[PDB]
Amino acid sequence: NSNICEVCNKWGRLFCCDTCPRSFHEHCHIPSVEANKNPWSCIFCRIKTIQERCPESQSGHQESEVLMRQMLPEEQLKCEFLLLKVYCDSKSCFFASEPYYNREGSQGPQKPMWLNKVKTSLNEQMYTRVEGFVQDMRLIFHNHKEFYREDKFTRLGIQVQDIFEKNFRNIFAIQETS
Ligand SMILES: [Zn+2]
Ligand SMILES: [Zn+2]
Ligand SMILES: [Zn+2]
Repeated sequence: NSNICEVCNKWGRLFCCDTCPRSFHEHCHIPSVEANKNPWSCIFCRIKTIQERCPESQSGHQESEVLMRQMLPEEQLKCEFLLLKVYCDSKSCFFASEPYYNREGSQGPQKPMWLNKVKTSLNEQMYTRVEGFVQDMRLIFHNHKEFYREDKFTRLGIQVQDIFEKNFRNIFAIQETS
């Protein structure tokens, strides 16, 4: 197996996947690495299995249909993996913990949002449809863009949003378009 965490790229107390060579810190994996289970399969492996079981699940889909899906176990897992993919980028540090807003010429957002809050919300089964998860994720980046206005720091939101959106289109097999 790898000797660094797949998400944060640091060594430490790592748990190894039994079906691929990836490794994770306990709370870097989503969901948090399960207490027992031998063998253990990581979230990348569990997603691959879903695809292999139902090859047709990779045919193109309309976003509007994806968003209305209820959060049954497979959709819950897909949102966990998509959240994980965002944490995999080092620029996610900017969006992880609860923000605060005190900048001359800007007002803070009405509904602040951050990755660790989405993470908790997923863990607590608070989202009933895919749409709830995707709306909170997009709100993170939209709040950022709106607050930082013309500061070049706004680009960090564009950058991590692009990682989110590309992974959303891949995981949920959104029909390709120009
Ligand atoms: Zn880690
Ligand atoms: Zn694995
Ligand atoms: Zn099938």
